[PDB]
Amino acid sequence: ARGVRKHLKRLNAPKHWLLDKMGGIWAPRPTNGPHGLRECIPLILILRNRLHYANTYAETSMILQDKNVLIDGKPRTDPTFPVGFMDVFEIPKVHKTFRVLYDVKGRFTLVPIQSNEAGFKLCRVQKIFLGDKGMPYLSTHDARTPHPDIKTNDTIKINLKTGKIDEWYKFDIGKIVMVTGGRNCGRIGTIQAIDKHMGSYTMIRMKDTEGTEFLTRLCNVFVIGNDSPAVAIPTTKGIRPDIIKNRELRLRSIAKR
Amino acid sequence: PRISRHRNSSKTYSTPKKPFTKPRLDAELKLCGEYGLKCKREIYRARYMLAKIRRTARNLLTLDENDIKRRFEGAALLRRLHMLGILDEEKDQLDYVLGLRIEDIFKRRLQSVIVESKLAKSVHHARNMIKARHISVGGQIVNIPSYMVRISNTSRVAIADTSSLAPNGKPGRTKR
Amino acid sequence: GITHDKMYKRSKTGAVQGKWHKKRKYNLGRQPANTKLIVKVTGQKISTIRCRGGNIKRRALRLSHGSFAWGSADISHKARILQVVYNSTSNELVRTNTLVKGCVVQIDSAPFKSALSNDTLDKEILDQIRGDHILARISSRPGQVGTADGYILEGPELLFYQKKLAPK
Amino acid sequence: MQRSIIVRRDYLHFVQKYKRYERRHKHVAAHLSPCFRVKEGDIVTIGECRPLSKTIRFNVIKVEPVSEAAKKRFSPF
Amino acid sequence: SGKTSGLYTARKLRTIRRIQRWADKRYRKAHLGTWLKANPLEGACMARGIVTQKIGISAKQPNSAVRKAVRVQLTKNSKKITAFVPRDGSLTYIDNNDEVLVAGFGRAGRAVGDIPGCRFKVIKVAGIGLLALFLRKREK
Amino acid sequence: GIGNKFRISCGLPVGAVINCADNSGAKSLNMIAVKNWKGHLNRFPKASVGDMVLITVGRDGKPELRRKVTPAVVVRQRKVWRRKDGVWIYFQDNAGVIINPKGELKGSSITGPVAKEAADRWPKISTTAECVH
RNA sequence: CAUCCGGUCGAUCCUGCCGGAGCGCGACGCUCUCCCCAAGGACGAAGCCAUGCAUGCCCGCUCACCCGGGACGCGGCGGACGGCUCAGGACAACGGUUGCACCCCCCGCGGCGGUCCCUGCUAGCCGGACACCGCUGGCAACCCGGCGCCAAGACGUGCGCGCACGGGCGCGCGCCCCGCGGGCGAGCAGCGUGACGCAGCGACGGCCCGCCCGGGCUUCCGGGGCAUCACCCGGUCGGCGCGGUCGCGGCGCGCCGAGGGCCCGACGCCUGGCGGAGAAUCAGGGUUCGACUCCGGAGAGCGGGCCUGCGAGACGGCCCGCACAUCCAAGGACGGCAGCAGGCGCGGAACUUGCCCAAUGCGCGGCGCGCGAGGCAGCGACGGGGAGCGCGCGAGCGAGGCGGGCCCACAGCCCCCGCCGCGCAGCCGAGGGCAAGGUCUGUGCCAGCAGCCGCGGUAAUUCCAGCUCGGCGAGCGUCGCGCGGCGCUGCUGCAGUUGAAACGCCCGUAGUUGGCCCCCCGCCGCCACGAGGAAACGGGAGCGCUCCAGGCAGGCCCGUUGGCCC
Repeated sequence: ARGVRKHLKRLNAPKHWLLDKMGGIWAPRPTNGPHGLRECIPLILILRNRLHYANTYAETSMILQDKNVLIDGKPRTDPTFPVGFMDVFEIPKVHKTFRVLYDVKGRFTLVPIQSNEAGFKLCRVQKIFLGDKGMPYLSTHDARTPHPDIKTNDTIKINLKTGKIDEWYKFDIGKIVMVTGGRNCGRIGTIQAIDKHMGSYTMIRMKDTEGTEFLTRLCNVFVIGNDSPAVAIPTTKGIRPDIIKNRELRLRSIAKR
Repeated sequence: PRISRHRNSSKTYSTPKKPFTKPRLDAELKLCGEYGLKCKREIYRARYMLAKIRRTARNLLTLDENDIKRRFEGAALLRRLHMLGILDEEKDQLDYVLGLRIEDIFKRRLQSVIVESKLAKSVHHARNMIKARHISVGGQIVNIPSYMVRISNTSRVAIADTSSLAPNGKPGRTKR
Repeated sequence: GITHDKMYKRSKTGAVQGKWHKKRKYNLGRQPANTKLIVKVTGQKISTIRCRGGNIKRRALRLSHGSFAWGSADISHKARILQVVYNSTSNELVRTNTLVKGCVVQIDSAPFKSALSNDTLDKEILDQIRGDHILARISSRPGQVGTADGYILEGPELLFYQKKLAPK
Repeated sequence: MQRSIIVRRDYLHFVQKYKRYERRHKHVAAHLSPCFRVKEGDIVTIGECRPLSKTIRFNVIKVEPVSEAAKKRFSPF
Repeated sequence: SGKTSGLYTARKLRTIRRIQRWADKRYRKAHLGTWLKANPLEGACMARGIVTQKIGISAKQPNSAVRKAVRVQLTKNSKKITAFVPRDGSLTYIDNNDEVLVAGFGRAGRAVGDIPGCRFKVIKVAGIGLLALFLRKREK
Repeated sequence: GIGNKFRISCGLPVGAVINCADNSGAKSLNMIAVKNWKGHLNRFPKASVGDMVLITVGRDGKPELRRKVTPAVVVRQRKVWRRKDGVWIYFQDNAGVIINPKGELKGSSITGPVAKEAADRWPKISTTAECVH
């Protein structure tokens, strides 16, 4: 069909961005880069709509036209540059630091973190490639590209300062793990089991802290600390609040309103 | 293209399958006379919503008591009716919802709540007064006679702060 | 307008297929560049053709010479390249002297004559090395890669092939 | 065909307007190695392959014979 | 009759319905496509036309009257329609070969009432609806 | 026609069916007669290149043109003719182009080579013809 | 979300269909007091088009200019995205599900980064070679000529480390098989070893790698009618050797065989055939429709054929064949509104040659413009929703008008203010079905009415009028169609003695259906439970748009929400 599309309609946009159906024919489109289109959120919305800092979409481009915002410790200014999972985003004018995390419903959330938390970044290890003239290399969930005793699915704690391997979270049963994709995004649990089937789509079984054994695909699994979260968890601890527990919260919110 | 197409609309008024039934027709004239309704379309909107709410209770009936969906929907459906003041506050059961009649929807009318407050002492005068916006629901002047006041706002509904009774300025014949 | 699109082919049931589209650029095909053996060299013009994604391919159309390897002794050297002997698909292509992988060719023995001094290095290549021409087949796609390297025929392919062309 | 067999794939299709299943048959072309000796009425375990020919995208990975001809019986294996 | 009811008889049930669904005259008229090709008003609510002649039709007995009608040639299919001009004395409003819009009598291609052979009836003449002319809401 | 013509050997007599150069949708034109022909007794009317001929479109031709005597112009002839410059010229096939009584051509395009004599006589033929030989 | 009534007779009970009764969505007639919301030349013409507009943005060089204000050309990026419309296309498209160990992919993001030379070097870093612009000129126009001169982060050349290096090579694991990796479910990689090529990029380091965003294909299942279509196909079906392509493949070619399909409907034909997300109607099951919003396809009068590019077999590129045109000085030139307005043809049927990029995006580069994308207004009874035409004894507006406030790219409209204050209805009927005159006029089987049964033949409950009354309501009538009705299509759930209908009879192949019986597993089917795969949409939580149809808002806040299901 001719060439690559460079537009994303509002109805086409993923549900997680939560862009209002009316008021806009089309949502912004991410750029090819560290994260994927449905695996990332736009930087313009994070400031313009989520934080409400920019009154118009254009006046979000103005804010980063002059350097003022950083992703993963790098200026990374482009307005629609993809900002995805475990990203160290910091507004130095606001003097605030936010990991981009997944909410229990599944939408992305900016959660404030300590400078020590800003010091390290979490990214999953994709399959090791053997290219670049035989030098072993492995890619991340953020596409960044080694230590020999490492496998795929494990999470490396890249510093973003050293830009090198630090604490490697090996993929084994019982590590406290996050779910990146599927219906139960944001939920945190130790991996009870794995059934490979020696074909494809290895099954994933996850015992949560409360004893509910949630499940997902093995690709969509993120390690979050070999032992302990080793990150600033948003205050939900992936407890999976139920629809009625969500109605309680909403009704008390209205009471406070 | 044109998000005007994306905006939606719904049929809130249902005509009778049998159009001419003399007993039903006369009863509708009684309702129209007693509750000061403008046309039988007015009644149809109320009849439609009585039906759907009762149907929702019947859908909940085929669910087990305390089913996650049954409890969530059951709480909400009961809550809205007593929140508007339509259903008995204490009962809060599906069986009590099944007995609701359009008279309850008619009682929720702002123009209805005025004849009980003795402000216009006539549904037809209440309708007239609401048109001139001489009745205000708690700091909100209302030109529409079907405000559907929620139970708490019955205390709030009163003559408007704008010139009328205890006048801000000169109202009506005093003005003219 | 050459295409490899399957739309123009009939189905397994021998049924005509409705043409839902005009020929598309991605399914395009290009003229077979028939690499031609120069024969006596007393010219190697190799074309370069733009591909999909701005890639490049080298099209040999006339060439002589090219790298060859004696697998049995594992010695590899450039060779002059003599006439094509056998095409396995056509008897006309051999006489035309078009070059395509799988076409068996004669080669000069002068670069590889250095092994005549050595002894017991097989017997078949020993007699070809003594002779002016060595039996060898092409191992490179002359048209797509733009080079026509080959392996000197050794053992069974040489046995069957010699019987196929040389005796009368 | 030489170095090729036709695999009949029996299968059921459910109709919802009438809650009954209609029997269907799909023939599939499979390239067979000489290591497989194949007779009609036998049951073969095919596998996916890059298209070998116009109608062949499947290769045989195992062949299971049956005594004589075991009738047919529409077996969705 | 067993109405073929087996777990594997689902092609037979489907086949029987598609073949025997054509027996119904109404389904046949609707989905054969014969009406669409043969309809003077082919998939149209109404059509423009010239009045071939103004000729009354004698009504079917018991009723006895000359119901004034106009033969009409359609612009779209050049087919001749017999259209009954309605109400009282409305034929006078029409002149021979005037523009006329004609709509079906309301029986979906069937004749309505005593008029013999009247699949359609006149709605508008030279841009003016015949009732509008009849009530004098809009004059000729 | 423009100017004074020069006598050239008249290849086509009456009855000569000639192929149609124009795309008007006629394939073969049957020559009924020659415009401007006072003839002697027994002499079939004869026409050369650049001569207007009343023709009738044949059965193969589109029906609208068929059944009407129509004017045409001979544009090519098999018979060799001598130009006053001593060039003896001939064409592979005899051909005609259907033209109104005024000079305008019924067909938008003229197919194949066209003779100079026709091109000089008819300005429209000269502009339409790709090659004048 | 489970409902009927009127019509065969002297009456009766049936079958049987006719007609009503409700809804949707288009025409059509008559009328509409506002406010809000809103479809809009798809409907056998993907017919044809006048006019204006729909893709530019920057300087990389600036010698003109003239203070970096900076044109003009070259240079880079984009013009393939976006808008439009369903013509084609019936194992196709399209959808879920797969595979690329058979692959291509600019920007961007995260990394690697030895580039042989004989040499020839200027590598303190080089050439020649042109636009622009002068200077003379053609042409009716279009469009360009020659001269002379000068530029570029343009282009051409060019040192540069033998784990130099793009490519393509020849050779490098194995012992019945099955279990460690840089690996994988799997001999895949990446190299060592011996040659060849001298690819890039290098005159401001990118060679290259991955991720990714799309493609290119591919697996499996779904995927219209017709038997007054029963036999089909012949690169068709396999294998083999080449080419060709980004790549697999009869994808093209030779060669070699004899296949591949089919009553489980092939092939052939037809289609006023885009497909799904969805829509309409509705107890349940069904039925019906998929122009248009979202997605995927396919096309830009019709066929072909192409270069540029990272990507187009591009038509707001080019080239040609075929139509049908326009300019014209007659020599020549130059097309494409299935973009947006607007014209015309046609049809029953469908809007302004309207205004702006400020949002909503996108293009171009850190410093702002381009966009008939989109927004905004105009028309606008497609339709949806909210109020009016009274009420009071004399109470009182909003519909309006006029200035504000405010809104808005600016207007406006709404709303809020002060003043001034003009309430303002129709369209079908009354014999029944089916609601509402055992009133007076005319007329006299005429005129007419009447979906249906019926009325009218000089005392019409049926017409033409008056009068009354009814039903709906700023809407009401009329026609076409879908659905329900209609269990009158019957899976649920129809009938065949006599209302329509058991083949005259029998064998019979496919097809379909097959007594019981073994508990204990293996494959079936089957059933439950997961996992993963866009929303809008339907439902639904929460929420006072003054009420509502709405919208995902809102509020002194779950980490405020926008769950959750489909």
